[PDB]
Amino acid sequence: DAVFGDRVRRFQEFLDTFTSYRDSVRSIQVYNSNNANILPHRIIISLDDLREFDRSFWSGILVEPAYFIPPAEKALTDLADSMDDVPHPNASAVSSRHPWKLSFKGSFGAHALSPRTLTAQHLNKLVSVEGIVTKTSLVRPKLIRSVHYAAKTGRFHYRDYTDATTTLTTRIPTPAIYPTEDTEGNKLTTEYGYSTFIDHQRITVQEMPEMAPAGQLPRSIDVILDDDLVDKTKPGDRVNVVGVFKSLGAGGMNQSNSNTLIGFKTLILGNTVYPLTDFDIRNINKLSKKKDIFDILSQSLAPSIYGHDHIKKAILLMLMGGVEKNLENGSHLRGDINILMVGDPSTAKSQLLRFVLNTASLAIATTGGLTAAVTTDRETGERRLEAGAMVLADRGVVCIDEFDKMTDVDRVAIHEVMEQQTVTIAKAGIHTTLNARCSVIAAANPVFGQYDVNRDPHQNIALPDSLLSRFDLLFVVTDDINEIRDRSISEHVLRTHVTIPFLRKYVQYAKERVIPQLTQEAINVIVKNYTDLRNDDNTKKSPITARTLETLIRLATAHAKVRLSKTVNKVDAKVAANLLRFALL
Amino acid sequence: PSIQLPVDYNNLFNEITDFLVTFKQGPKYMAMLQKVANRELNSVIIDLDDILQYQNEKFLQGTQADDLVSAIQQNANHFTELFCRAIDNNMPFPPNLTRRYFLYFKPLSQNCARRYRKKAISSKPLSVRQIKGDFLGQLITVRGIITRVSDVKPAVEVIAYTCDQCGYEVFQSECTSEECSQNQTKGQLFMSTRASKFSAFQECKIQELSQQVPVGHIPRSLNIHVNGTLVRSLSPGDIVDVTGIFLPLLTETYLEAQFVRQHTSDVEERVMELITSGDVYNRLAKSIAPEIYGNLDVKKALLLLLVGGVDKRVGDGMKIRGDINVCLMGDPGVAKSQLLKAICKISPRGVYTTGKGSSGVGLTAAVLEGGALVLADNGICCIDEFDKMDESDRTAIHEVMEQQTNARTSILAAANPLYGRYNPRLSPLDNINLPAALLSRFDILFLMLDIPSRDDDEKLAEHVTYVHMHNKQPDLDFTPVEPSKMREYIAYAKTKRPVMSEAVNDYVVQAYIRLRQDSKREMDSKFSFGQATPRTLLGIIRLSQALAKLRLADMVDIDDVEEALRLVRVSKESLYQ
Ligand SMILES: [Zn+2]
Repeated sequence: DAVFGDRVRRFQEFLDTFTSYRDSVRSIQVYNSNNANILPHRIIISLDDLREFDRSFWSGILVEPAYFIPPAEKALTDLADSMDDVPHPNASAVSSRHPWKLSFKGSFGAHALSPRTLTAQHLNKLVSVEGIVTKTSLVRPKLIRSVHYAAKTGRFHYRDYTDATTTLTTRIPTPAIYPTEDTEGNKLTTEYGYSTFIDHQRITVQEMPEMAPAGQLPRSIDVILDDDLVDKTKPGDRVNVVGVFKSLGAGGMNQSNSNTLIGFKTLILGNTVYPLTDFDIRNINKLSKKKDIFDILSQSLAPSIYGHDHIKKAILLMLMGGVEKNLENGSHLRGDINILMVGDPSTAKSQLLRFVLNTASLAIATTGGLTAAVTTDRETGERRLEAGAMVLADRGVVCIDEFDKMTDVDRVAIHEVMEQQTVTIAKAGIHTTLNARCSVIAAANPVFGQYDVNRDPHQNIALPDSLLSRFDLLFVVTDDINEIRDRSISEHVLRTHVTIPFLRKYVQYAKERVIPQLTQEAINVIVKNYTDLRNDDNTKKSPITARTLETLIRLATAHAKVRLSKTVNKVDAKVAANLLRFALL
Repeated sequence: PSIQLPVDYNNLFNEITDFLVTFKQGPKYMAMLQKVANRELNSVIIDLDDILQYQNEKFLQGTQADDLVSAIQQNANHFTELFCRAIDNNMPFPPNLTRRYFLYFKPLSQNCARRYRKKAISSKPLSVRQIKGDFLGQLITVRGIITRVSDVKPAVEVIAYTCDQCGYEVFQSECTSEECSQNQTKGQLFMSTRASKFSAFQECKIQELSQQVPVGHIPRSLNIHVNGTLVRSLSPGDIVDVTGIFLPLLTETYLEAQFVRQHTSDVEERVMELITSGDVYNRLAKSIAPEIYGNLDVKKALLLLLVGGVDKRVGDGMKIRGDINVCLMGDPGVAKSQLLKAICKISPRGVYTTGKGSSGVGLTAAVLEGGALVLADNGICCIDEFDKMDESDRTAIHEVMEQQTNARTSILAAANPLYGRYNPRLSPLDNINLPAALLSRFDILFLMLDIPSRDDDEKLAEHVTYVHMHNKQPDLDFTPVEPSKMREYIAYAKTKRPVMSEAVNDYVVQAYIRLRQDSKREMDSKFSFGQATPRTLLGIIRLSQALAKLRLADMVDIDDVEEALRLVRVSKESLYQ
C-alpha cells in the first residue's frame, strides 16, 4: 500500500540524515569489490538515534515490527542496490540480489526481558531477552527466490516465496514447490546457479539460574536465526538476543478443537546477537617491590578464615602458576599447580573454597559430565558433545567439593588431566584430544568424620596414591580447640547472631606479562634440597619423588610472578623449599 | 513472472556439439562415442579440463567463446541432459525413457586452472562444513573420508506397464494409451518389472577429518549418492576426493557423485649423513627423549621395539609374531609416563592408553567400533598403570599378546607397584598384580627402582633442573636426531630383512644352552625375574633380527646376538639394587 512506501522513504531519510550509517555501508561495498570472503549485508541501528529522528517510527519497531521493519528492510536494500552500479559481469545477477538486514542497539526501554518475564503481553513486539543457549538445531538452507528458464519461450522466469517466520506481516502463504511450468504452461528449465537460498537455524534460550527462584520449573523460549546468524553460537553460551516475539499456528481455533489445554505456540524472530588501567598496573608493579606484599596479599585472601597463612599463600601461588616449556623433540612441560585439602567436613574447607570460587575469574565448581566425553541430542535426533568442567577450566581453576565422593570413572579421566593437561577422548565413532590446562583445588573428608591426625589420608580417606601424588600441595585442618583462640573467631560469628577488586587486577597482570625463567641461583638450592629430602628417611606426608622437584620449580616460578620478575632468584627457591617442608610435615 | 539472465543455451549447445566434433584426442570424445557405438562401453566421462582446453584454444585463436565450464558449474543439473541430448543425436517412445547409458563430468584440475590463469573454486578440496546453500545445483569437489556405505538397492527411474486391451507399453492402474483413451473399454495395467528401468543405487556418506574440524566442534557429514557404473567406487573408511552435484521451505541436501579418487634419494642423503656421523645404534637411543634421565639400556629396548622384529609365516598357517613387547615397572613420581608419551608420539601408528579401558569399549569392539588395540594395528600401544586394568580388559590383552588380532601391536606397558612402593625383598610377581602368564609373554622386563641415593639423584636432579632452565638437555655435546629422521630411518629399517647365517646359528644355540643351564640357579635362588625358557631363545632371535635390521644389515652377525644377550642380562641388574 501507499503507507508501506511512505515508511520506506522515511527510513531512507534516516539513512541520509545520519550519514554515519550509509558510509559504513559504502565501506562494506568497497571491501566487497576488492575481494572479487564477503562481509554481511547487515548494519546495527541505534534506537536512540531513531528515537530522536522519528519517535513513531522508533516506537514502530518496538511496538509494531510487522508494519515498520519490512519498510525499513526494503529502504536499506534499496539504498545498497542503488549506491553502486555493480559492474561485475556475472556476480551482479546473483550476489547483488541479497537483501540487507537490520540490527538494533541502544536503549531498549521496557523491552529488556528474560524468558521468565516474557509473557503474552509482549507478543508482536521487538524485545531484547537475556538467557543461556541450551541447545542449537541443525542448519538447513531455505528457499527464498526461485529462478527458472522457459526454454520454449526463450526467456527466463522467477518466483518468490513467503513464510510465516520470515514475513513479520501475515502475508498469504506460498506452500508451492519450485515451479515446473509457468503461466505459459511450458516446462521450465531449472536454474539452480541463479536461485537464492538462505540458511536457517533454531536455538533455545533459557533464563539464567542466577535469578531463578526455587520451587518452579525454568522458563525457556525459542529464537530463530538466519543467514549470518545461523552458526554464531554454541550451547551453554550466555546471550542477549533482540528479536520479534511472535506467535504461530492456532490454539485449536479451526473446526471444533475446543480443548482447554491447547495454547498458542510462540517464539522470537531474533535478528541481533550479543554473546556474553595503567594507574592500576603501575600500582601493581610498585606494590610488588615491598617485602611484605607476599604476606599482605596472603591476608586479603580468605578474610573469613583466621590463620591458615600457608594455605592462603598456597592459593596465591596456585593462581600465579608456573611456566610451561616446549622442546625440540616435541615435548611440553606442565607449569600449573594443584592443591588438596583434607580433614573434618565442616571445618573451614567449604569456607576457603567459597572465597576462591567467588574470587577467581575462571573458577568452576565441581562435586561428586565433567569428562566432556558424552553427547546430547537435538529435538530431531542429531547429537553434539557437551563440554566438561575440566575442559572448560583451561587456563583457569577447578573448585572441587566432596572430592572423596567422585567416581572411579572421574579418577581415571583426571589422571591425564592433572599430569598431561589433556583429555584423550576415545569413544564409539568419536576420537579427539582436548587441552585441560587447569589448576585444581579440592577438599576431602574422612569417612568417620573425625580425622586421625596420626595417619596419612591414604588410610583416613583411602584414595589411590597415584591420584594423590598428582596434587602439588596438601593441607590437613581440624578444629583442635583452644578455647580462648576459638572464642576470638567465634565472636565474629556471634556478631551475626589490598582490595580484592585491585587484587584480582594484581593477579591478572602478573600472570599476563611475567614469564619467569630459571637462574643459577635456584639450581643449587633445588638439587641440594631434593637430595636432602631423599636423604631424610623419616616419615612424611608423602615420599620424595621427582614430582616434588617439579613442584619446587612450579612454586618458585609462582613466587617470581608475585615479585613480577622474569627471572627466578634464590629467595624464590628458599620460600618454596620451606613451604614444601611444611606441607610434608 | 518472466525475467532475463545473460545465460544463452543456444551458444553453449552449439559449442558443446562443436567441442564434441572438433576437440582432438581424431576427436577424443567421438572416439569414445565410437566405442559406445561399437557397444564396447556403457558410460561416458566428460572431462572439464578438455572443455577448458578448448575454450582457451578458442580464446587463443580469437574465435567466439563462452565460459561453458562455469555454466556447467552453476547449473550441472540441466547440462547433464544437454550432453546426453548432444550424444543422443551425434553418437555413431521418448528417447529419455529408454536410455541405458550413463554420463558423468570429471572436475577441473587446479594445475590446469592456474595454467590458464583462472580459479577453479568448485574443484577446490573444500570440506562439507564449508558448503553453503549457494552450492545447491553446483558441481563441486569434496575432500573427506567415507564413514558409511549402504548395499546395492533397486532404483526404478521409469515404471513400465503393459495393457491387455491394446498391447502398448505404458511408462510412468488404467491404460493411458491413445487406443484405450478413445475406446470405451480400458485394459487394466500390471507391473512389467522386466521392462521397468532399473538403476544401480547405493547410499554413501562423507565426513570431515579431524584436521578439518574447528575448535571443539563435531565433524559434520554429507550425503553422497552414487548411480550407474560409478557404484562400488566408494567403501567405508576411504579418504577420498569426490566431485558431484550438490543438490537439495527448508530443504535437505545431498550430493550425486560424478568422479571418485583415493588419496628415495631425498631421504637417502640424510641417511648418508647419519652414516657419516656414525654411532647409529647409540645415537638413536641417545636421541630418544633427551629430557628423560639416562636409561640408555632401557631406551635401547625402545629403539628395537620401535624397529620391531621380523615376522615369519612358517607354513600350514602357523605364525611367529614380528612384534616386541617391553614392560616398564617402577615406582610412581619418576615421570616414567613421559617415555610412553615420547614413544607413542614418535611412532606413526601409536595409541596411548591409561589404566582401565575407556568406558569398557576401549578394548575389543562395540556395536563394530574397534578399541585401542584394533586402532594400533601394525603399530604400537602404550599403556600406563597396566596392573589396574579389569579382568576383561586384561583378557583381551592376552589374546592380542598371543594372536595379534586385527590388532598387530607392539605393547609397551608401565605400571606402579601394587603396594604403592616397591619391596625388592619380594618377588616381582608379589609386588605387582600381573601374574606370570602375561609377564612371560614379554621380551624385555626392565624394572625401575626409585632408590634414594645421593650419588645418582644428584645427577638426575641436575639433569632435570637443566631441562626446565634450558630448552635442551645439559648434554649439549650430543646432537639428537629429529623425530622425523628417526621415524624415516625406522621406516627405512622396516624395509630390510636380515637372515641368520650358520655361524650365528650355532652361536645362538650355544649361548642359549649356556644361559639356560646357569639360569636354573637363578630361579633356584628365587631372586630372578624368570627361568630361561624358549622365550629367551626366540626373544634373542627377534632382538637379533631387530638389531641386524637396525644396522640395515642383510644378514645377522654375532655382535647383535651378544648385544641382545647383554641387554637381557642387564635387565636383571635392577633386581639387585
Ligand atoms: Zn491399453
